[PDB]
Amino acid sequence: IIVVALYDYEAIHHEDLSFQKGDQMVVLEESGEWWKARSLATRKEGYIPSNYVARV
Amino acid sequence: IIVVALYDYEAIHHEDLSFQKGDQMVVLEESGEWWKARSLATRKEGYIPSNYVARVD
Amino acid sequence: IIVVALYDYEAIHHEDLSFQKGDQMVVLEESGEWWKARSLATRKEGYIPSNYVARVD
Amino acid sequence: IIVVALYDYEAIHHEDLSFQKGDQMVVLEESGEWWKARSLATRKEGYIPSNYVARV
Amino acid sequence: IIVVALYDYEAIHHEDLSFQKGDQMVVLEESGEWWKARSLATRKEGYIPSNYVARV
Amino acid sequence: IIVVALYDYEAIHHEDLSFQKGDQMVVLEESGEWWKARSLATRKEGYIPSNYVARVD
Repeated sequence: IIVVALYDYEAIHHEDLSFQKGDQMVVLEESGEWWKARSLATRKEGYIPSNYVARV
Repeated sequence: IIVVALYDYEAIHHEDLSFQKGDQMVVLEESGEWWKARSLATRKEGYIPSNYVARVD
Repeated sequence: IIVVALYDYEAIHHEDLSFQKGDQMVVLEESGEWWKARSLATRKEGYIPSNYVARVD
Repeated sequence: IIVVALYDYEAIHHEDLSFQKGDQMVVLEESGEWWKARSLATRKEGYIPSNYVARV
Repeated sequence: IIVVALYDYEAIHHEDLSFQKGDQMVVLEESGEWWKARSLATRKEGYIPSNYVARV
Repeated sequence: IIVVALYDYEAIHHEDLSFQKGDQMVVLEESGEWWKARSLATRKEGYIPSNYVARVD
């Protein structure tokens, strides 16, 4: 499942992923409130807050 | 009734309160995931993600 | 038993800890004006001035 | 996905979500007679009586 | 709860706190005519005459 | 309801009243962002920024 970022996000932790509004990412794991994902744009990966994204 | 910011937070919504790690604020309402607060650093008011702060003594 | 730093502190000795405002640490010993603690971020241990931190309550 | 409140509602339980007439809220879950919602006005969450709101 | 000083006060005992009109403090204990409090700016603790402050 | 000033304020317009932090004033109108108030100290009347004052409990 691919999701789109609704808002910009600054990585707080180290295992965190930095994305911007509009970015598309592939959800690798739906761990809980925090999901593992890979950016389709930058190619980098990490955890993202699930409340900042929407399922396409 | 005061909290200290554990991380930086830039307001996303319009009534959101921006704050920097270390900032002290007075909690106005403890309403779940979002709390209403008064900043002692900037003097502004707004909502804050409760998981970004720690209630202290 | 955890506290959060209210201000930045530069270690003046070898046995005490350096921390920045907003940092969280575990208090190992509450012995006087100086407390032994462990930074939750770096795991580092040392003494901290008790007046620079506030207990999470 | 969003509904507008037709009447004022006082929570009868601790999990309920109180609101006023006209308030807009996002419906999180449509579990029958009681729906889980997030208020756009107060940002709070809880269950609301589904016959008290209208879907837009 | 937090209070704000209505008037300037000069400490008389060794236990009471000195504060200025407008200062905000956190009430630690509401021990009658003399409440224990903590200045928010100086973090210093001590007793204050309750009739000199207004609870917000 | 009566309010207490959290910060100092200096009147820019001609209808709003200046007040020092600590000043008590009666809220005449809670007209949005700018409340109408009468100062219990200066006895004057005028508008005040609502975010500069706190409500008495």
